[PDB]
Amino acid sequence: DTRPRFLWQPKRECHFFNGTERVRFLDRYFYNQEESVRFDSDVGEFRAVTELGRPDAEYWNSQKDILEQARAAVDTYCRHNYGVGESFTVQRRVQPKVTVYPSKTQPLHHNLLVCSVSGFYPGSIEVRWFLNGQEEKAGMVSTGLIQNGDWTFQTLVMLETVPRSGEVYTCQVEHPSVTSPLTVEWRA
Amino acid sequence: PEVTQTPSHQVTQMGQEVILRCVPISNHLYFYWYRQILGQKVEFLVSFYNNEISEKSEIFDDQFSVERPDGSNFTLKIRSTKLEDSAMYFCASSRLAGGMDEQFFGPGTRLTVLEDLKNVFPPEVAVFEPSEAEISHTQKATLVCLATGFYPDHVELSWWVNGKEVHSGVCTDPQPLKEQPALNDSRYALSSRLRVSATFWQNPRNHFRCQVQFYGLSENDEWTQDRAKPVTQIVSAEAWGRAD
Amino acid sequence: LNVEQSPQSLHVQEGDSTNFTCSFPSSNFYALHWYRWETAKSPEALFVMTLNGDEKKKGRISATLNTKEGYSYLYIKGSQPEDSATYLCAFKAAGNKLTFGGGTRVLVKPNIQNPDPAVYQLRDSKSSDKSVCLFTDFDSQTNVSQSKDSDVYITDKCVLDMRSMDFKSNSAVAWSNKSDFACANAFNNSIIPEDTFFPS
Amino acid sequence: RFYKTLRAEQASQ
Amino acid sequence: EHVIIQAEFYLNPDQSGEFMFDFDGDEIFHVDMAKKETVWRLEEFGRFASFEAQGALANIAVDKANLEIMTKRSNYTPITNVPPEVTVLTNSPVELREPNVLICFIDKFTPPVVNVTWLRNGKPVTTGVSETVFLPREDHLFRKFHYLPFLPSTEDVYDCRVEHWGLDEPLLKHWEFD
Ligand SMILES: *[C@@H]1O[C@H](CO)[C@@H](O)[C@H](O)[C@H]1NC(C)=O
Ligand SMILES: [Mg+2]
Ligand SMILES: [Mg+2]
Repeated sequence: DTRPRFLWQPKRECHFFNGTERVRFLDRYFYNQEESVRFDSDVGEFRAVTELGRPDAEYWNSQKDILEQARAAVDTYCRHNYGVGESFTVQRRVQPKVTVYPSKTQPLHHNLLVCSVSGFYPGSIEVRWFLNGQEEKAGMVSTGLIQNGDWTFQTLVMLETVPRSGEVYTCQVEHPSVTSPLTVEWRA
Repeated sequence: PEVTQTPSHQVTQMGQEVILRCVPISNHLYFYWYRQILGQKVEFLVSFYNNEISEKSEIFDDQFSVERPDGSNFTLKIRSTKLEDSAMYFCASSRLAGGMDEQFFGPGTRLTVLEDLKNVFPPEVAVFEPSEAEISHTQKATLVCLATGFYPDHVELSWWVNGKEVHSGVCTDPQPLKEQPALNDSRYALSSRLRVSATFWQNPRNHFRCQVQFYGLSENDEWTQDRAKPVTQIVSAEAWGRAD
Repeated sequence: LNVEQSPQSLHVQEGDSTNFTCSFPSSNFYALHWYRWETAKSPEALFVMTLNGDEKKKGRISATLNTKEGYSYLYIKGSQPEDSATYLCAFKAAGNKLTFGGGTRVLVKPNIQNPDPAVYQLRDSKSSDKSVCLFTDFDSQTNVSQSKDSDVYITDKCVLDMRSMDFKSNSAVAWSNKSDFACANAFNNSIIPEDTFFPS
Repeated sequence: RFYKTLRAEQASQ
Repeated sequence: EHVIIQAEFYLNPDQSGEFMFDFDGDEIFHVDMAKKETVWRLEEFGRFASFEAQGALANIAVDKANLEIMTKRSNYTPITNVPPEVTVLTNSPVELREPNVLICFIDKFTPPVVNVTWLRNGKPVTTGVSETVFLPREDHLFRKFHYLPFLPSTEDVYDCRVEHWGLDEPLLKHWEFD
């Protein structure tokens, strides 16, 4: 296909701070990925972000019923929708499947000691590496947070290691789904 | 700045196609059709925005349609008129596309669906001049208008004094009465009073007229009976001021 | 889904206030509409209520909204005759379609001054076999009952304002072609004031 | 409970 | 600290429209325009919450109208195609004869139109394949996940083929057992 494309993409945002104490609502409109006009709770009126959205901001602001619906979305829409999902959204907790494994070779050769942490929720995780019960502060090549898109995360924190027989390496994962830090071990 | 509808009333025979006309408010983005069967609640039929139906009744696509001819008009078509389709049909319109605003309703169209068009009759209209006792006792004069033997109901009675229509001094029955309550095809009767001062009725230069707009048969409808076609018509009666 | 209004019908004396209620769904609320529908006319909007706990006022008409318990109250302070209408209640969810309640038919019983109950005989002029009897100038306590004879027709009471002798009057009409029939007996099935004037 | 749509408005004019 | 987003769009002349809810980067639900119904991302959501699809459908109608107003206003200015960045990854670390899921991740692109094909040994695969709708990014570009449940073997070669108007040729992203 070669015909030219035109895209209008509205985005209605609800940003939450201290749970539901301070909520900020944004009504944003994008024409061809360029923002044309917006409504920001904290401003209280529609403002043109670009010259294309200037007639829209003038018109929508001159309509008392449009303004008062925007001005009240923070309780009517934001706070309301937050409370609808809270049980399965804000309070969703899925436990991670931690599994240590090498990238394979002989000891005394260098290797990457992987720590695959899979299928967890939320993305708030802290992964820590240990050599004989002492935290390895450096030599870690993380993959960062990978959003699986099925309300599930995954991260891989590989350790740069020169293994020697008798050494025990332990991966320590701290996450809200667990009361006690999860631990997996690999001995050289 | 109101929603318009035509016609005021419409009489039809079962199985026919009826086209109800409406003129939504000029700048308005949403159009609707609602209907109310006597005794029942006001029911949503169809919603329409940006040359496309928005929401529709469970009953809608099977029995109805909507056409947006020009950019001024909007119409509802009943495909095959049923006895159950005798109702008051309202056309409505909203300004905004967001739907948080009020709906403006038109005056409505009262549709009467009949099994057989044989029992349709226009009204007989008579004016009765004031009682002499009343004038002597109160110095007030009331004329009465009787509209009898009409079928079906929903008729429009009005008073005219010296050519101008009057609403002051007038009172008309909110509902007609059945002439024969034991019959399903019972013809109706209706009354109206017009009260004026004795001084006014006593001036013979004063003209009083009472007329009834009746809605019945169309010129295209089949009429085989001998009596005159009970077509939609205005039946009137009059009286002149009496010095006495 | 479903909207319910209570009572179906209501009577209030001119000068007195009344209130009525509307029960609508407690989930998926977007708005609540209140319309006034006078017999002659089309439904005309009074209020569109969107925020819970808000109260709206249009002169003497007032409304309250409770989203959480699914109800609304409409208040008419000091009824006037022009308030006689069917007050309709509508619920709006995510679309634009309104779901209606059965309504509350409000009847403002007028304050009748200087009653003079009388039954009069009007004359035929001249193309009818009917003789008409007018029961006029009675107070709002008087109630007009139906005829006990199938050939005599009686209409309910109706109020007119003259705005020339600017007072309000009640009246009912009785008629028959019958050789029998007279104004002295026309209204015999009704509870007529003792002092009703029958002229001779 | 129900998820509520923030109803969209037509642009100028 | 959380963020809920009602992310819509309408695209011409494709006449494609979308409506969805995003909680912190993940889809709560989207509305199926063909079937005029709510499609919950995770089945359990449907059991605790409800949604009236008309709200989306009414918004899409307005979105369709606004796009046409906007395109005339902009002297008929078209969108600039931004090609995607395709990534193949697995749900879990792979082990032979233990079922796993292949994730094809299309990212940082606009317009929201793509042809995604899974290939096993250069041949297309329709069995078990699931997909997400066009997910939103803070840079106003799109995301899209394509899933493939598979049985890990040492004889299989998997390829995610992605077609976009911002791409000169279909991008193939390969996956194979170590
Ligand atoms: C998808 O395939 C069809 C047919 O080959 C083609 O017309 C269309 O342009 C393709 N879409 C993209 C995004 O390449
Ligand atoms: Mg709430
Ligand atoms: Mg808006």
